[PDB]
Order: sequence, then structure tokens, then C-alpha cells
Amino acid sequence: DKLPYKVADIGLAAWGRKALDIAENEMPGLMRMREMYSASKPLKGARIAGCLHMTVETAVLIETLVALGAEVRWSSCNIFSTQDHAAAAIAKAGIPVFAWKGETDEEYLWCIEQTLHFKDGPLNMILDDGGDLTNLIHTKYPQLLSGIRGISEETTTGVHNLYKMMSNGILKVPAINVNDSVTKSKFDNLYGCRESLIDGIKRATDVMIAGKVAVVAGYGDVGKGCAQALRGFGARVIITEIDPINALQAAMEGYEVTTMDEACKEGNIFVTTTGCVDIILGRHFEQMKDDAIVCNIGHFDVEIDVKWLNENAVEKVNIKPQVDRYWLKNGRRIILLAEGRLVNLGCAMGHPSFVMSNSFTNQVMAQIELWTHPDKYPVGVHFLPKKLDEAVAEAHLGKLNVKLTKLTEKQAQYLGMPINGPFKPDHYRY
Amino acid sequence: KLPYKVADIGLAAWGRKALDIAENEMPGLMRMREMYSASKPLKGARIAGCLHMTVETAVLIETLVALGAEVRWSSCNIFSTQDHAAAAIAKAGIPVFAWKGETDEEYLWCIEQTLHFKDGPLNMILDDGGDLTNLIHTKYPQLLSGIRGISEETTTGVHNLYKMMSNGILKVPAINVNDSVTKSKFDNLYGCRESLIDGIKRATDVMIAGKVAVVAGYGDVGKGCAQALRGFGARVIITEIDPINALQAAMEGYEVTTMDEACKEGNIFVTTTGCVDIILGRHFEQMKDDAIVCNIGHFDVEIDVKWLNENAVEKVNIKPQVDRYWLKNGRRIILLAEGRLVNLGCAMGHPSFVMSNSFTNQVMAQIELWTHPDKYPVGVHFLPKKLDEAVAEAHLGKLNVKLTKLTEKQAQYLGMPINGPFKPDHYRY
Amino acid sequence: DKLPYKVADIGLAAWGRKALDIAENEMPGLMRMREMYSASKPLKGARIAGCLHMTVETAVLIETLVALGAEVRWSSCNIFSTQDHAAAAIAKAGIPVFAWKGETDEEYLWCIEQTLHFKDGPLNMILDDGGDLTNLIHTKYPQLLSGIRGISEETTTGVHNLYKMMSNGILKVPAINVNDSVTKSKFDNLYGCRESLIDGIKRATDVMIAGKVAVVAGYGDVGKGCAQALRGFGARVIITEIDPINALQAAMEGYEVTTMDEACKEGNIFVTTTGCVDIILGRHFEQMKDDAIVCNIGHFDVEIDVKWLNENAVEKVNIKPQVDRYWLKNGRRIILLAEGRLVNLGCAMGHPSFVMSNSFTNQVMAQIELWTHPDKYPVGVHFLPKKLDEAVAEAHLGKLNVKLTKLTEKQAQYLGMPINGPFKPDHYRY
Amino acid sequence: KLPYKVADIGLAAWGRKALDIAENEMPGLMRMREMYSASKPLKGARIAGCLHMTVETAVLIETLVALGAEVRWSSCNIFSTQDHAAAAIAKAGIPVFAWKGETDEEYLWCIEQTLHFKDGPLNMILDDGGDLTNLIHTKYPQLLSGIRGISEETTTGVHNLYKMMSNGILKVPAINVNDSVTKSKFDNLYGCRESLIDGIKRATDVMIAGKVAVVAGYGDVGKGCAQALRGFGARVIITEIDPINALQAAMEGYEVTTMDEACKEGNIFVTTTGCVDIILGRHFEQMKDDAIVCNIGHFDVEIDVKWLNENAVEKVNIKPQVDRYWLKNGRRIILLAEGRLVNLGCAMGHPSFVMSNSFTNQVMAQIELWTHPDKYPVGVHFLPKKLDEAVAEAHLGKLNVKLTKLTEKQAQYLGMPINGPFKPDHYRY
Ligand SMILES: NC(=O)c1ccc[n+]([C@@H]2O[C@H](COP(=O)([O-])OP(=O)(O)OC[C@H]3O[C@@H](n4cnc5c(N)ncnc54)[C@H](O)[C@@H]3O)[C@@H](O)[C@H]2O)c1
Ligand SMILES: NC(=O)c1ccc[n+]([C@@H]2O[C@H](COP(=O)([O-])OP(=O)(O)OC[C@H]3O[C@@H](n4cnc5c(N)ncnc54)[C@H](O)[C@@H]3O)[C@@H](O)[C@H]2O)c1
Ligand SMILES: NC(=O)c1ccc[n+]([C@@H]2O[C@H](COP(=O)([O-])OP(=O)(O)OC[C@H]3O[C@@H](n4cnc5c(N)ncnc54)[C@H](O)[C@@H]3O)[C@@H](O)[C@H]2O)c1
Ligand SMILES: NC(=O)c1ccc[n+]([C@@H]2O[C@H](COP(=O)([O-])OP(=O)(O)OC[C@H]3O[C@@H](n4cnc5c(N)ncnc54)[C@H](O)[C@@H]3O)[C@@H](O)[C@H]2O)c1
Ligand SMILES: Nc1ncnc2c1ncn2[C@@H]1C[C@H](CO)C(=O)[C@H]1O
Ligand SMILES: Nc1ncnc2c1ncn2[C@@H]1C[C@H](CO)C(=O)[C@H]1O
Ligand SMILES: Nc1ncnc2c1ncn2[C@@H]1C[C@H](CO)C(=O)[C@H]1O
Ligand SMILES: Nc1ncnc2c1ncn2[C@@H]1C[C@H](CO)C(=O)[C@H]1O
Ligand code: NA
Ligand code: NA
Ligand code: NA
Ligand code: NA
Repeated sequence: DKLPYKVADIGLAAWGRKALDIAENEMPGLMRMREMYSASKPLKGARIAGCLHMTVETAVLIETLVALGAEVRWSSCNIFSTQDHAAAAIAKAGIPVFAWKGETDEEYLWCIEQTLHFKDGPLNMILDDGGDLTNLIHTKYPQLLSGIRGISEETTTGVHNLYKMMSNGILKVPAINVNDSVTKSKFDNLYGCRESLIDGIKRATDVMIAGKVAVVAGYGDVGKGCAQALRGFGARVIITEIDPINALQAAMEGYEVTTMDEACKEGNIFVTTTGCVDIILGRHFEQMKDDAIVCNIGHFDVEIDVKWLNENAVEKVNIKPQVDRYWLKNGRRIILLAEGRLVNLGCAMGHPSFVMSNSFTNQVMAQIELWTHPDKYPVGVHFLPKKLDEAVAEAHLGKLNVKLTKLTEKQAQYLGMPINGPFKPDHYRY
Repeated sequence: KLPYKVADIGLAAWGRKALDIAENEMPGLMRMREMYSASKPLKGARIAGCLHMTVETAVLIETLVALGAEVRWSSCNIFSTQDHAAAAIAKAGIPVFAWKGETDEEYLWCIEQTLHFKDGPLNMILDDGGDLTNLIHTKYPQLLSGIRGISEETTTGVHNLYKMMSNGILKVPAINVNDSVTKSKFDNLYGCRESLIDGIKRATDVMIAGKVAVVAGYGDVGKGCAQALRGFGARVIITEIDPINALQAAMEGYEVTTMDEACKEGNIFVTTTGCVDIILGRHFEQMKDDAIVCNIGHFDVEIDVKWLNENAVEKVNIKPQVDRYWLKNGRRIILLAEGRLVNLGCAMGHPSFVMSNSFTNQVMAQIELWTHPDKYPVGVHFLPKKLDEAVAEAHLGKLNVKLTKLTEKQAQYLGMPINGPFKPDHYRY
Repeated sequence: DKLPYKVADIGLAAWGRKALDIAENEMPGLMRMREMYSASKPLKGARIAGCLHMTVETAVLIETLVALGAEVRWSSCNIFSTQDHAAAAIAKAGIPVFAWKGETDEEYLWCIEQTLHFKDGPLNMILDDGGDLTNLIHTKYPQLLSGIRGISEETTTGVHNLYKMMSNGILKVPAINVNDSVTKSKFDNLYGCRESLIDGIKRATDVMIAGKVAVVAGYGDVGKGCAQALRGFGARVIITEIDPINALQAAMEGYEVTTMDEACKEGNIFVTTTGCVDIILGRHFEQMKDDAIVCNIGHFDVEIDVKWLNENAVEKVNIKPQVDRYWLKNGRRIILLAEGRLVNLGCAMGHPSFVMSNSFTNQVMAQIELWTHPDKYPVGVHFLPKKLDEAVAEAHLGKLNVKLTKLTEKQAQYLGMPINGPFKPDHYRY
Repeated sequence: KLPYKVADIGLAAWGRKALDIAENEMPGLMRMREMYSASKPLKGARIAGCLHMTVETAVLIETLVALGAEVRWSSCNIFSTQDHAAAAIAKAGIPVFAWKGETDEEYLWCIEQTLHFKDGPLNMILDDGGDLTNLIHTKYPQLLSGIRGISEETTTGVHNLYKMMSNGILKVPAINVNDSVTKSKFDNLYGCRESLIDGIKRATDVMIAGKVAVVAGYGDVGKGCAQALRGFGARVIITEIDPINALQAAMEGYEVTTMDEACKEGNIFVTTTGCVDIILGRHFEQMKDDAIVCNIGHFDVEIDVKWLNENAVEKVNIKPQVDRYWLKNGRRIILLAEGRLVNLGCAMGHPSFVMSNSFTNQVMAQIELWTHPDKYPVGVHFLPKKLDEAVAEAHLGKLNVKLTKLTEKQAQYLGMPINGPFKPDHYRY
């Protein structure tokens, strides 16, 4: 009585499959998980509802979970991030996916709702990115919580929410924080954004980066990646920050660190990375250089006051999908990307597949941990063990032709560690 | 006569919006309009243009028109046209014969459409790579005495001009635009530094970080390519024939070796040489699985694409301008744009700001040749340094640069005109 | 009956004082500690034995501890690292310092021994860098342990030893791990080495960096700094690593990662950063390019087999102090810096003062924590609270003209944090 | 006659060990020895050299001697001599008159000691900045007809040569060594990229990261300086008079503004212009406390040091070549080397490898002028590109670079001699 899937055009499946084949060959961590666990099927019995950007890389993740024995139903965690060819390939393979590029808010919620019920029963695992699925179940379907064995969560904003839920006694299911695996936060958030931020800006606007002033709000792992990208192409990068440690890191790297109240007068490009509300406001827009480009890469579209532009501009000219040029009362123009939604996935294709193999190999490990060892994980928010984190990295070395040194027994004795690791104390920051 | 031929005139409104955006990024061209729209220095000029029909080129076209020229236009590559830009130019009433994905026959037909105007044949050439110049000299020599001048955009095209002059076969005066400082040291360098990666990413979405990337040639193009790749975390290996360029690359921290060795290590290959026979069958056979191979030189002569078509066991089209070959050895090769320049073939070419440097030089060269032909005997000439400096100066305001002015005491100390030119003729910047 | 101090030449004091005045003005964190606590004198009653490189920066630290009420007696923790003008200035101010550049191993131990006994009694606090003082007291003077209120420890090797001591039940005094303050490990070890490694190499050898292959063993915080420095000047940098996560970081930054067994055939410059034994051995030396430069920046001189060179070379030619050129049986030459001791302090002046103000402001905070709040700190190894770590960074922002953004009450509510911080969870890696 | 005059002959053994090390880093010079020591092309040459008396220059001196020249030497700066290198040269029996920390009178006396050899006056000039050239022309014109040639090392010196020729006052042929590609694009750029920081660090030990650094000029020197500072985490602000250089700096991500503005923000100031009156009293009065101020241009004319001496309320010598001034406003200024070039005055100048490029050009220019005077009429000349390429090629082996060779088919395609030169005369690299 329900749709078996819902995608833009199932006819795109053959093209999606070609993109998947190429991506598989860039994702050795995921392929290794298939190779190790396809026969034993550790995820047999798992009914995973996933809510995560329905991209080519997410399709390789989905097929890994399926190869490992899971039943899966999927939606995207952003209205603009789905790659319709990837979604079509997943649907063609018989996997229930409810996702397309350019959903409305209503369609978005409907899609998540389709993932909750399997033939054998409701979901018993959650794989989430940003917390929308986690929150939906806790608030709207609390009756389903005792049936769920575990949650794994992809991103900084989502894990922040899990910590908040736990400290408020609202969290009712064990969760693993995948964002804060070393091999996720220090790779995907950093090197991922270093490539895909500029990709979104370029595909949207074709603007020259060299010669511009770029303003990056936040200097966490995402802001660090974005700043490096922009400066690499010859932009002069200004940073805003609230945290004196991150601010001091930026200044030590040669960036001017000042407030948005000042930087708004100088920036030609504005990128928000904070995960926080009220970063770019009407008072900033009114002071910006003509044709300033403004975009957000944080998870939710809460950083930029897009409502201000819609209410106060003389006119809004749509240039092409996800690219709007507003004409203000001061006669100047602002170019706004993706209506303030995360620009790398909304205007380009998100992070390339190789780095997503780090993040998603963590996801598969988390799902195996929660599903097969539920009693290691009481209701709470947990990290994967360092030995598994190290294993994720080690799985990607051969593709890059890296040769890792092995400690001799004498060196391992001297350092007081096992020759097979883990090699760092739990507080190590890399 | 056909007013134009383009893929889809319906793309005109979008094209125009992209032109509006690009105008605001092209202060040199907008300045040429503000200075010369009234006096119309190019009145009576009938310019045939053969140059990648992009948004940037559209802004150049409408600048030439504003300055009084009649213009008829074709692209200098079968894959580089941006159909929305060609539609905007067609809708404006300018004869343009260009679309993305031309056949070789269509390519020549389009150039041929640019030769004849209502009032006579062309009397000015604006060229990129020399196809229009060569076509006239070889096939339409009866039009040569009617042509006042040629201006040439690119390294490969200027090499051809110098060779023609040395052999006594050039018959029309030319200005080498490529070797204006504000072209060669900006467009070829900073332009490729952004548009090479754009082409590779739009085509393949591949991660750059952690890869080995092999860049053949370390000229102005290869310098920009190499910096771009290294910036994203590729380990870049350079090949070179010139010991000076090779020493530059080594002093910037790049491994310099031959393609014969580098083919065994690269995950990404980019040819920047302007030379034939750079990546051959013997190289393809040694490459890592799913090696991405592409060219950014003007002509598609650097990569043996014919070898792949003849020797691969499978050839799968992934999407337009992206082919995945399976070789007898079991490994795969990803070839971009059939070896044609990848930035314009798989993306949008250089962004507008830097093209404003190149194209302001083009406008100046067209004015120089059209209005001061006697300064330019048959031969190959540079624009004066004062004009080259003026191109850079016109772009400083947009970037909020504050230029220092010499005092009279400092100008006297330096033995320099206070208003420039500031460097000797041999200065390399 | 004992020397009041022992330095190379007390006559250098006036020049030392001029260097100190300049350094003070680059060390706003330490000067702020003086300004805040000079009147209340929180360290009144403290008798601090310090064992830490007797440099210009350490002199500003010492005078801060004294201004805060402490009695101090000092030695260097390396035989080659003392700056004789700094030592002379300290001695001239009436502070017992036992340190000079170029001590023998015997003199080194004698110097530490002079710091143990004060007029009023034995030491009751330890400030250490590498653990030599901590170990000396636990092994040779166990009778003094119950009189010691606390230990603060500067460096990675020293903190590793403290963790080992604690897990073996050998640690008898509470300790604070200053190395792993964010504002120490992610600044001093990284940005400090990024400047002072090249300084030591240049002053020793004047070698051109551009065009060379440089091999860096280890890609921790020190190796990251060293690699960046070398590549910035046009060296091609190869990295060795045992930890697959650090190895993957290096490869993602564009370095070749391979083993020393391979890299030894290619390197023109070799820098060891591991903190581990047996990094460069005779088998590597015999394969090195002619005039390969070999140096160590790790704390102890255990990385390079200098004994191999001394036993196997045809001859050793001293070029100048801390620079030796060995002629091997293969006819090639090796240039060895500082006899394998840490090259930044041995051949140049160590880290510049601004970054040392981060490290040493942590040291002063640790000493205040341990001395005035002993019951917060049971026998064990502890970190400073994140709020104090943030304060260290904030203290350095004004000197760099950084403008830090303040959260609004609405943003702080949204992020669920205090407007005054701390701004990050305890696991945050920066 | 005095055999030499140096600070301390006792430093000879150490000097020699430093020379031994530098020889192994200078394959171009060692190659000139291996090729020409037997044939002695410079037999009969009596070369007066005026050039920073460093370890690198010692290797140049002994190369000229190996090639048959007689040489007598002085430094071109009062603070740049390396006394151990001067001692090694003196101990070898070569007349050198140089020490670190000369007075102005001693400086001139030393140059005067180089004019007369046992067999006659000088017949060749090797100059850096033009002091020897100018001294001969103005004070010893009777020696001019006896001088076969001049070779000149540096930008400021070549500017003077061109000005002299334009005014008809140059009377001896000269080779512009600075503008060999392998000099200007290597020494001025990569040399300063390492030796500027060396000078600042040895003098002050200041942290670079987190500072604002102001670099006046973005020529080859300022480009290398700016990269060096940015690499260590300084935020670099550029000043410029030339709109081309200024646009380059902006396209590399540097703020470009005037010294009038930048003096309010910089923590470190470096002058690279070759021009008078760059940092004035009005700038000093606005600077941040403990601003470090230094010059790397040839002559000490860029910084108003006299202003500081006259207007400061206190002047404290921190150590040799380092002065801390206290101004009326309460703030301090740290001045390096009394405004003299800071890399050679406070450190060791450029490392040996890159100097091997510069100095191989010098040897070639001395051979060209001495053995082929008829190729060089009175005027200012470049070395042929084939010789410039040969300089780079001689340094490739040391760095294990593998240079590709064109095939006959590629050379024919490019219209290029298979063995070079590979670039046209106007190529800018
Ligand atoms: N689009 C993507 O592919 C992608 C990838 C990874 C993470 N993310 C998202 O990016 C966002 C940031 O992630 P992160 O890992 O960098 O988190 P982070 O905590 O490491 O960094 C955020 C930084 O913003 C700063 N900040 C907070 N409020 C600010 C304000 N008002 N002004 C200036 N700075 C302020 C904080 O001090 C912090 O350092 C999150 O929403 C995360 O979920 C997106
Ligand atoms: N795609 C674009 O947007 C764009 C932009 C500018 C120029 N171009 C084209 O790019 C090409 C290069 O232009 P350039 O300005 O860099 O020229 P260049 O002459 O500056 O550099 C080319 C380099 O290739 C080297 N080379 C020649 N043959 C080689 C071989 N067999 N192997 C290795 N190296 C070899 C040469 O020594 C030279 O240094 C030309 O075809 C030019 O027209 C393209
Ligand atoms: N000279 C200085 O100014 C200075 C400053 C700070 C720290 N240190 C010292 O530097 C050393 C390193 O400090 P750190 O903070 O970088 O520690 P770290 O733990 O962050 O890094 C050391 C790295 O070496 C790697 N390693 C260990 N054995 C290895 C081997 N056999 N081969 C290759 N890699 C190996 C580890 O995986 C690790 O990543 C320590 O001795 C520390 O005390 C010196
Ligand atoms: N210290 C060294 O080891 C060393 C090495 C090479 C050259 N030099 C000397 O360095 C100086 C610069 O050499 P170069 O090769 O870079 O010359 P250059 O001509 O390439 O660059 C100097 C730049 O200064 C700019 N300039 C001139 N006046 C200015 C002003 N008032 N304000 C701002 N910018 C101004 C010019 O536009 C030019 O771009 C010369 O004196 C040269 O002899 C020193
Ligand atoms: N190609 C991609 N496919 C799927 N997820 C991606 C992609 N690129 C980035 N991400 C997610 C986006 C998210 C913020 O919601 C993160 O933390 C990243 O892991
Ligand atoms: N966007 C663009 N529009 C038009 N021309 C472009 C663009 N980008 C690059 N070029 C040309 C390509 C050509 C080699 O044929 C050159 O030399 C560059 O100037
Ligand atoms: N100038 C300096 N004065 C004092 N200590 C310094 C200096 N530079 C670096 N350090 C210490 C050296 C040590 C390894 O023993 C560390 O961890 C750094 O904090
Ligand atoms: N080590 C060095 N030995 C000798 N000459 C040096 C050194 N470093 C730089 N130079 C000169 C300085 C000069 C400006 O006077 C130049 O143009 C550089 O070639
Ligand atoms: Na992808
Ligand atoms: Na464009
Ligand atoms: Na210091
Ligand atoms: Na030297």
C-alpha cells in the first residue's frame, strides 16, 4: 500500500551505477568492510532507517550495509543534497529510498516517515546526519524507542544534539558519535570541505577566488578547511571566531581575525561554518561590497538571515537553481547560494568519495558495534575505540601507496605500546 | 543570410543574467566601454573572431560592438562554447556560429560564416590558436590584402605567428596578446590555477588530496596547474624539457622526472606543454587503476587518444566528455574531454576577472591595429608596456588595492618617469 | 658553603637583561600573570626546583614565579640549550641558577643537584621538562617526596614518563600535564618548531633548503611543524610514521609517506621528531647522499645512532661547535648537528618568545593550581581546566590585534554554552 | 705591498672547512673548474672584484683563479664580509681587503687596494652595485681604456649601467648578470626567501607567526620575502608603485596598500625597493611598539635612519647590528644593521646552492668579456640564452632532477632546436 521508493527519475539508474562503480574504487574502507563481512553478515536482523544526504558516496554506504545483512530504508537529511542518479541506482537495486534534489519541507518530512516501517516491523537502528531522524522518533514516535538498538550520528551539529538530549534525560537509545572519530572530524570536516566548498562556489557563480577578500565565520575543522582552500587560490582570508584558542590558531596561520561587524565592510565572499544562529544579518548585508557572494556550509540553514534579504531587497533575481541575486535599497547586489543551505552539497556534489570512505567506514563499524554488541553500549553517547579509528585510517593507506613503518619489539618496549597499537593516549588531538 | 547558429536561442535570458554578473567582474572591459563608446575607435572595423564562445568572450564581443566594430564570431574549440552565452550574443543581434559539441565539419563551417559581412569581407582578425589566421592564409589568400591586422590570444597561436614570419609566409601584421605581461602572467597562471581543478572536479568528482598528480610542462600553465593541485594536497610530479623551468620546479619542492617514470606513479595526469606525443600507449599501459588523464594545452595533440580507442578492450561513456577505458591488463583509465582542453571542455574556463586582463589587451590590440596600422608593419608585435601597465591599473580598484605614487625626488633618484613605465623592456615580473 | 649560582660568565648579565626586556614585550601572558598576582603573591611559601632549558624565555618565566612569591632554584634540562646571557641575568638578579651552554653529563647532574636545597628547606614544588628532575627525586631522593606538593611537566616525552610512573604505582606526587594543554601542544610543539627547526639547521650549516629532499621521521605536532617549515622553503618533504592516522594526515597534505629504509636513499636532510629509539641507523647512514644533514628535535638524544658514526666513520671533522662532518668508508660525508641533541635549542635559540609565553603561562597556572589548591589534585596526572586553557589563548590576542567575537545571549542559548565559555567539549581536538 | 688585509688570519682553518662544504653545494662553479682549469681561459686577466666577501664569493674567487685569472678583492658592503671566508682567501695567497664592520674610509681604501697588480692595473671589473665601476669612471678615468669588461651582479648596479650608457658616460662594455634568468629568478627570489628570515631571526629571535609584516616592493626580492614571511604565519601587506606587480601581489592573496597606511599596522617592516625614502619619520611615529625595521635592498637608502638617531629619546644597542630606539611617544623601534641589507649584515646572505647559479653566470660573463671582447661593444649586454640554460642544467644533477629530451618529431613539431634554446628571447619564465 506504500511506495516501494520515491526518486526523481528511475531512468537515471544506469548513469548512477556508472558513478557508483567509479566511487567504489575510491572507497577502499567500505570495500574492505564488504570483503570482510559479506559472508558472516553481522548486520543480519538489522532494520536501519538512514537519514543522510543521498549522494553517490551514501549509495556505496547503503550497499555495504545491505551486503552485510541489513535491511535498509533511506532518506536525505537535506532538501537540496540528493544526487538523483545515485538515488535512482539505489532504487533500481530494490532498496527503499525516498529522496530527490529540491524537496519542499513537507516532502522532506514525508520522506523520513517512509523509512520507519519495514515488512518485518519498525526500524531497530538509526543512522543519522544532523539529528532530524533521531529527534523525529523521540518526539513524534516515542512508542518506537524501546525497539531501537542504537543510533550512529555523522556530524558535529547532530552529536551536539545527542549530548544535549543525554544531559536532559531525553535520549532513550545508545548512540555512537561518529563525527568525533579522529578519522572523521580531522579528515571529512577538514579536507573534505577544503575541496567541496570551492566546488559549490564555482559551480554556482564561476567567480574568481584570486584577488578577493573572503570572510570565513568559524575556525573549527570546517572553517580551517575552507580558509585553506580560499587562500590557496589567492583570496585574502579573514576569520571570525568566538573561541580564543581557535582565534589564536588562525592568527598564527597568518589570517586576520576580527568580527563580522568589521569584516562585512570588506568581504567579497562570505562563508559561514559555525553551526550557530545569527551570523550574517541585515546590518552586515547593507554594508557589503557589490555582488558579495554569501553562503553557508554548516549543517542547518540557520547562519544567514535569508528572511532579511527576502523582506528588504528591492528585488530577487533568480540566476539559476540555488543561485539568487538580490538588489538592495542601496543599489548594490548580494549573491546568495542555495538559500543558505549547505553549499557544497547544494551547489556541487559534496565531499569527494575517498574522504567519505573514512566517514562511512566509521558508520559501518558503529552499526556493527551497536547491533552485535548492544551490552557494551548503555544509553549514552559513545566513541568508537581508538583501535578501530586507527583501522579506518590503515584501510586507506594502500590506495595512496603509503608505506607505514612497523615498530620493532625494542622500540615498542621503549615507547610502552603494542606493536599493533593503539599508538596514542585517549586525549591525543592529532 | 543566417543571422547566427546556436544550440538554443531559448537560453538567451539565462545567458544575459550570466553576462550581467560577468560585466561586474570585468572592470578593464567596462572601462574600455566607458572611455571609447562615444568616440567609436573601431568604426568601420569588420572583425572576425575565432575564440572560445564563453560568457567572458560575450562581454569582449559586446565591448567591440560598443566601440563601433561590426563582429562575426565562432569558437576556437568544438567543446568550449557555453550555449547560454552564445544565445545571449545571438539574441542581441550579433552573428555568432558556435555551440558546445561541434563536429569537425561544423567547426570549419562556423569559421567560414565569419568571413563575409554585409559591407564586404573581414578586415580584422581576432584569433586564439591561429585556426582563423591559417585558414585565411592557406584557403582565402585573396582576402589577405583587405585585412588590417590580427591579434592572437594564446601561446600556441603566437608560436605559429613567429614561425610564419620567419618563413616569410605571414602577410598581415599581428599583435601577440599572449605575451602581454598582464595576459601570460595572469590568465595562463592564475586562470589555470582555478579552472583546471574545476574541469577535473565537474568531470569526475575525484579527491585531489592524497593523490600523486603528474603535470607535464612547467610554463605559465603548468606552474598554475601544479600550484592548484598541491594546494588541495596532491603530491605533484613535474616533467620538463627546459632546464630553467625544471630548476624552478625543483626549487619549489616538486619532484622533476620523465613521463617514462612518472606514468608508473600518477593518479592524475595533466598535459600543459603545447607539444605533440606527451602521453603515449607505453605510458597508459603502466598507469595505476582509474588514472585520470587530461590536457589543458590549446590543441588536442598531447595525449594519444587514438591509442586508447584502438587498444582498450572496453570503452564506457560515463557522461558527456568523460570516458572510462578498460585495458587488456584489467586496469581502467579515465579520459577527459577526448584530450581537448579540460577547463573549457569540462567546466567554464577561467573566471571572468582574469579574462578581463586578457580581453582588455585584445581590445587595445584591435584599436592599435585598426587606428594605427602604420605603427605595425607585417610582423609580430607587442603592445607597449604603458598599455600593459594600464591594463593592470584598471583592475586595481575592484580589488581595493592602493597603489603608491613615486615622489618627484624618488622618480629622479630612480631615473624613471613618475607615471611609468616602471620597468625595462626585458623585465620578467 | 654552596655556590649561590653557577653560570658561564656573570659579565653577560647586562646583555641578557636587554634580551629579557625585549622578550617581556613579546610575552603578554606572562606579563599578565605578573600584573594580576604580583601583589597577592599566590606562590608565597613555594620552593620551586625548575629543570628546563635555561633560555631568555625561561628567564621571563623564572622572574614571573619570583614576582608571584616563589623561591626558585634552576637548572637546564639539556647540556647544550642554555643561553649564557639569560643565565647571567638570572644570576645577577639573585636567583640561584646552575646552567651553561656545553655542560658535560657529570656537570649536568651536579646542576640539578644544586636546585634541591633552599635556605628554609628542600624543594616543595617541581617544574620539569622531560622528567629528569622528577625521576632523580623519585629514584635517588625518595625521602623528599612527601615534602613536594606538585609537579608540572612541559613536554611530550616527560608526560609520557609521568603516565608510565603512575600506571606502575611509582608516581608519589600530584602532577599537571602542561604539554597537553591545547595552548601548549597545538602551539609550541607545532608553530614553535615550524620556526626554530630551520633556525637551528641554518645557523649550523647555512644550507639551502629549496631543491632538497627532506626526510621527517614522525608526523605528530613537532613533525607537522617541521614538515611545513621545510616545504615552505621549497624542500620536497618525505614523512615516516608508525601511526596510520598521522600517516594518512601527511598523505592528505601532499607528502610522500614511506619508511626510513627507503627514504634514507633519497634524503638530503633528515630530521627526527618521534621521541623513539633507533630511528636513524648505520644501515641508513651508509645509503645517504653525500653531505646529508642529520639532526634530531625530539627531547632526548635517542633517535640517531651517533655511536655508529663515531665507531664506523674513517674520520670526524669538527666544523664548529655542534657541527661535525663524518667521512664514511664509502667516501661520502654526513653532517651531524648537535651530537643528536635537540637542534633548535642546541644550534639556535629554541622557539621564539611569543609562543613560549603560551607554554609558560600554562606553567605558572599549573604551579598556582598545585600550590594553592592541593586537594583538587590527588596523586595522579591531571590537565588544567579548559577555561584556564582558553584564558591563556585570550591573553595573547591583544598583542596580535585580534578581535574576538562575543556570543549574544540568544546565540549562547542556541549553542547551550556560557557566553564566557568554555566553548568546546572536553574531547575537542582543535 | 700588503698581501691582504682581513680581521683575523687565524680564522683561516675554519673558513677553509666552510669553503669545502660550500664547494659541494655549488656544482655550477665546480663544473666551470672541471671544464676550464686546464685550458685557463682567463690567463692574463687581472680582475678587481667588489662583492660581499662571503663563503660563496670565496668559491667564486678560487674558481676565477683556477681558470687562470689574477684576482684582487674587496667587499661591496661594510657589514657583509664573513671574516673566516676572507681569512681562507688571504691564507690561500689571494689579495683580499675586507672585514665585517668597516668604516666608510676603510671601505674606499679597500676598493683602492684592488686596482693595481704586480703586472699592471686591473683589466677586468666584477662588481655588485656599481661602486667599483663608478669609482673608476669618476676618479680613475686613465684606467678605463685598459679595462676589457665589467660584469655586474645586482639590480641596482645594472640600473646604474643602463643610465650611464643612456647618458653616454659608460666607457667599458658590461654584461648584466642580474638579468640572466638563472640569476634574477633564482638568487633574488629563492635566495631572499631563505636569507631574509635568517637575518631577522639571528638579530631578534622574534616570532614571525601571528605578526603583520609589511614588505615594500614586490619585485623578485619582495616576492621571495613576502612568501617567506607568509610561510611562517605572518600576515603580509605589500606596497608597490607598479600596477603590474601590485596586481600580482593581490592575486596571491596579499593586501596591497601604501606605507602611509601600513606603518600603523606592521610589526615587521622589510624594504625591497632599491629606492630612496621608503620609511620616514612620519611612519616611525605611527608604528606599533617594538616594530622591527630592516632593509634588503642593495644600498642603505630606503630607511631614514638619520631620523631615528636625531629624534629618538633613547638609543640602546642590544648587540652588534641591533639597536632599540625609544621615541618621544613612549614606544620602541628595533632597527636592524643600520638600514644595510639585513640578510648579509645580520646573517650569512643566501645559501651556497643558489649563489652557484649567480656566480656561474659571473664566471661565464668574465670568460665572454675576456676572450670574446669583440662580441661586446661599449654598452650593456645579456649572456646568450644557451649559456643561461647551461647554468640551470649544471645544477640539475645535484638535485637528482631528470630532464626530458625532445624527440626529433617533437622538436620538428615545435620548430625548435632539439638541444635548445627552448624559449624565445622575450620569455619571462
Ligand atoms: N557541509 C559539510 O560537508 C559539513 C561537513 C562537516 C561538518 N559540517 C557542519 O559544519 C558545521 C561546523 O562543523 P565543525 O566540525 O567545524 O564544528 P566546530 O565546533 O569544530 O567549529 C565551529 C566553530 O564555530 C565557532 N563559532 C561558534 N559560534 C560562532 C560565532 N557566532 N561567530 C564566529 N564563530 C563562531 C566555534 O568557536 C567553533 O570553533 C557544523 O554544523 C557541522 O555539522 C558540514
Ligand atoms: N586551457 C587554457 O585556458 C590555456 C590558457 C593559457 C594557455 N593555454 C595553452 O597552454 C599551453 C601552454 O601554454 P604556456 O603559456 O604554459 O606555454 P609555455 O611555453 O610557457 O610552457 C610550456 C612548457 O612546456 C615545456 N615542454 C615542451 N615540450 C615538453 C615535453 N615534451 N615534455 C615536458 N615539457 C615540455 C616547455 O619547456 C615549456 O616550459 C599552450 O598550448 C597554450 O596555448 C591554455
Ligand atoms: N625541541 C623542541 O622545542 C620540542 C618542542 C616540543 C616537543 N618536543 C619533543 O618532540 C618529540 C615529539 O613530540 P610530539 O609532541 O610531536 O609527540 P607526538 O606523540 O605528537 O609525535 C611523535 C610521532 O612520532 C611517531 N613515531 C613514533 N615512533 C616512530 C617511528 N619509529 N618512526 C616513525 N614515526 C614514529 C608517532 O606515531 C607520533 O605520531 C618529543 O620528544 C617531545 O618531548 C621538542
Ligand atoms: N639582499 C640581497 O641578497 C639582494 C638580492 C638580490 C637583489 N638585491 C637588491 O634588492 C633590491 C630589489 O631588487 P629586485 O630584483 O627585487 O628589483 P625589482 O626591480 O624587481 O623590484 C623592486 C620593486 O620595487 C618597487 N618599487 C620601487 N619604488 C617603490 C616605492 N617607492 N614603494 C613601493 N615599491 C616600490 C618597483 O615597482 C619594483 O617592482 C635592489 O636594490 C637589488 O640590487 C638584494
Ligand atoms: N558526498 C557526500 N555524501 C554524503 N555526505 C557528505 C558528502 N559530503 C559531505 N557529507 C556530510 C555532510 C555532513 C554535514 O551534514 C557531514 O558531516 C559530512 O560527512
Ligand atoms: N572563460 C574563458 N573564455 C574565453 N577564453 C578563455 C577562458 N578561459 C581560458 N581561455 C583562453 C583559452 C586559451 C587557450 O586556447 C587561452 O590562452 C585563454 O586565454
Ligand atoms: N626558547 C625556549 N625556551 C625554553 N623552552 C623551549 C624553548 N623552545 C622550545 N622549548 C621547549 C623544549 C621542549 C622539549 O624539551 C618543549 O616541549 C618546549 O616547550
Ligand atoms: N652569500 C652571498 N654571497 C655573495 N653575494 C650574495 C650572498 N647572498 C646574496 N648576495 C648578493 C647580494 C646582492 C645585492 O648586493 C645580490 O644581488 C646577491 O647576488
Ligand atoms: Na562524488
Ligand atoms: Na565565467
Ligand atoms: Na628568544
Ligand atoms: Na653560506
